[PDB]
Amino acid sequence: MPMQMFMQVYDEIQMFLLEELELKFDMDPNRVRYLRKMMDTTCLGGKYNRGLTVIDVAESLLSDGARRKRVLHDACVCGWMIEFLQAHYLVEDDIMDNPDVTVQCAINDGLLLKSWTHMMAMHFFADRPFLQDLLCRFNRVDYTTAVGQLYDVTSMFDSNDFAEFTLSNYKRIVKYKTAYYTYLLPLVMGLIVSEALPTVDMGVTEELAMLMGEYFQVQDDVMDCFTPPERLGKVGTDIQDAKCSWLAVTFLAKASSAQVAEFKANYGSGDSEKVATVRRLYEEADLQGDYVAYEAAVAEQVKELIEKLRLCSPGFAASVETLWGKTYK
Amino acid sequence: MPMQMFMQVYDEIQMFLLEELELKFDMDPNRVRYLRKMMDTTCLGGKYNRGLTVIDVAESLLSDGARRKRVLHDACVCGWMIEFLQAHYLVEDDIMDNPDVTVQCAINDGLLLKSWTHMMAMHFFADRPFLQDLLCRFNRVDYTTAVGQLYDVTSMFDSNDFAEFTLSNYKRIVKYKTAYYTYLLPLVMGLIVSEALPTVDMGVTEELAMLMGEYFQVQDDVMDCFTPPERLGKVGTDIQDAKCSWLAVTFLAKASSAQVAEFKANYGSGDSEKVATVRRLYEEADLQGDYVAYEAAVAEQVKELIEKLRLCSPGFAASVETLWGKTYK
Ligand SMILES: O=C(O)Cc1csc2ccc(Cl)cc12
Ligand SMILES: O=C(O)Cc1csc2ccc(Cl)cc12
Repeated sequence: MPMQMFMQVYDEIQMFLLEELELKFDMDPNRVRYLRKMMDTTCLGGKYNRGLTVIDVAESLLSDGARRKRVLHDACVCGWMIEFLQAHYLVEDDIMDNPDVTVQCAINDGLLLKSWTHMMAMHFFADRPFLQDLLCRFNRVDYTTAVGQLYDVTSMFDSNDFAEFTLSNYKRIVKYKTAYYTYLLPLVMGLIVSEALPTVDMGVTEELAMLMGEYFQVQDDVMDCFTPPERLGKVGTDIQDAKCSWLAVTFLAKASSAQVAEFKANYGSGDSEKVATVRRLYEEADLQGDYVAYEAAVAEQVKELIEKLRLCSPGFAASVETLWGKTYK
Repeated sequence: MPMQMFMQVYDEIQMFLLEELELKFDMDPNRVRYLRKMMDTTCLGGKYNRGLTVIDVAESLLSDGARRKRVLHDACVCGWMIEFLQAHYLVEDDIMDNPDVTVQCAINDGLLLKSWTHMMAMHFFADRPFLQDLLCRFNRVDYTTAVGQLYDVTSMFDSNDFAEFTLSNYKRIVKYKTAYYTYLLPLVMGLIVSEALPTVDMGVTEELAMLMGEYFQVQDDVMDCFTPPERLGKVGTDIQDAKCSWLAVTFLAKASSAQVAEFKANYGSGDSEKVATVRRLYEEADLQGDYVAYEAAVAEQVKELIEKLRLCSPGFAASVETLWGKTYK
C-alpha cells in the first residue's frame, strides 16, 4: 500500500502540474509531453527512500476518517516534494561534469524541478495552516544543502590543500550537504503533516539525522573506492576528484610522514596507477578494519538516541528505527 | 535619497546573510569573504531598474511615522529580492554558454543567489501578514520565467524550424521570459508592501506590464542586431543563435518566397557573411521603418492604459508612468 499510494499521488501531482502549464501558462502539447517525459526520467526509477520516509512517519503518528486520508495524502505530496528536490540536485550535478541546447535544457530542467516543489505545495496545501512553516523549513533545508555543496566542492581548496581534511570538517560537509535533506527533512515533513512537530525533542531528532547521515556517507565513501562499478552501479571517482572522504581524513591521522607525502603526491589525479597507489595506502593502513569499528560505534549511538526519543514520542521512534534499518542494510 | 536608501539596505541584507552563515551555518571566514565578494560581483553594478521600481511604487502609495519608514524599508528588501533573482538568472545564463571547480562554483552561486531571496524575505518580513502571499507570488513569477526560458531556448526547435516564428508566440516568450519578473513583479511587490494590492485593477496592470515588456524587447532585439558592440556593451548574437526575435518574425511576414529561402539558408550560423546577409535582408525589407511604427503604436496603448489605471489608482499610475519613462528612453 505505501508504494502504490505514493505512485497514485505522483500521477495526481504530474497531472495537476502539466494541466496547470497547458491551461494557465499557455503551454503547447509538444512541450507538455516533453515535460511529462523529463519529469518521469528525473523523478522516477530510484528507491524513493526520502519520499517513503515521509509516509512511514505519518502512518506511525496515528499513535476521524477524513483526517487520516488527508494526513497520508499530504505525506505523499511532501514525499514527492523531496523526491523532486533530489531530482533537481542530480540534474545540477549532471551539469557540473558535462549554442548547446542540451546544456540549456538541463539548466531549465533544474529550475523547473525546483519550482515544481513550490507549485505542488502551494496547490495541495493551499488552505493548510502549516503551508508557511512547511515552505520556510523546506527553503532553509534547500539553502543548507547548497551551503553543504560549497563546503564539499571547495574542501581541497581555499575559496577567495589538506588543511580541511579533518573529521570535524568531514562531519560539517555530511551534515549540510546530505543529512539535513536526506534524513532530517523527511522526518520533519512527516511531523508537520501529522501536526505533531512540538511533541518531539528536536535536538535528539537532529542528532539522529546527523548520525544516520554520517553512517551512510562513511559507507558511501568506502563503497566509492572499493566496490567495483558493476556492483556499485557507477564509476567511483572520489580519489581522482580529491574528495574530503572518510577514507582520506582517517588515513591522514594514522599515516607516517613518508606515507602522507606518498598520499599527497598521488591524490586528486586521473592517472590509473596514482589511484591504485591511494587504494594500496588505504589497504596497508588497515582502513577497512577501522571502517567496521567506526560504523559500529555510530550504530551504538543511533540505537541509544532512538530510546531517548521513544520516551516522549513512541510512534515516531519506530519510524526513525525503520529509516535506520534502510541505512544499516 | 532612493539610491542611497537602497544601497544602505543592501549593506544591511548582506550583513544579515553573511552573519547568519557564520553564526548559524558554521561558515569559516575565508568562505564568508568569498561569498561577500561573489554577492557584490553579481548583485551590484547594474542600473537597479527592477529594485528601484519597488521603492518608487511604495513612495507614491502614500496617496503614522512608524508605518512610512517600515513600508520604504520593506520596498528596499523586495527590490533586493528581485535584483538577487536577476543576478541568479544571469549566472544561470553564464553557465548556458561557458573536475572544473569554476563551473561547480557558478552552479553553487546560482543556487545561493536564489536561496538568498528566500532567506532575506523570511527574516525581514518574519512577522508581516503579507509574507505568505509575497513568497507565493514571487515563486509563481520565478516559475513563469523558467517556463519563458523554455519557450525561448526551444523556439527554433520541437522539444520531445520556423513554425513558431510568429508575433503571437514572440509575445508569449516576452510575457513569460521577461515581462512578468521585469515589469509586473516590481509593480506587484510595491503594492504588497503598501498593503494596497486589492485597490488596483490587476488586469490593466498585467496588460501594462506585458506592453512595456514587449516595447523593451522589440528595442532590445533591434539593438542586438544593429547597435555596434562598443555602443551596445556586448556582442549581439541573436542571428547566430537563431533567436525568435521581433526582426525575424516581422521579416517573415513581409519577405518574398526567394527572400524567405535566403533568410532560412543564412539564419542560425556563426559565419560572418551569413550574419551580414541576414542584416542586409532586414535593411532591404525596411524593418527599421516598421520598427518605428510598431513601437509608436505600443507607446499609444501604454499611454492610454495608464489613464484607465489613474481613475481608481492615481498614485500608482504616476509610478507606472516613471517605469514607462525608463523604458521609452
Ligand atoms: O536513497 C538514496 O538516494 C540513498 C540511500 C541509500 S540507503 C538509504 C536509506 C535512507 C535514505 Cl533517506 C536514503 C538512502
Ligand atoms: O535594467 C535592465 O536590466 C534592463 C532595462 C533597461 S531600460 C529598463 C527600464 C525598466 C526596467 Cl524594469 C528594466 C530596464
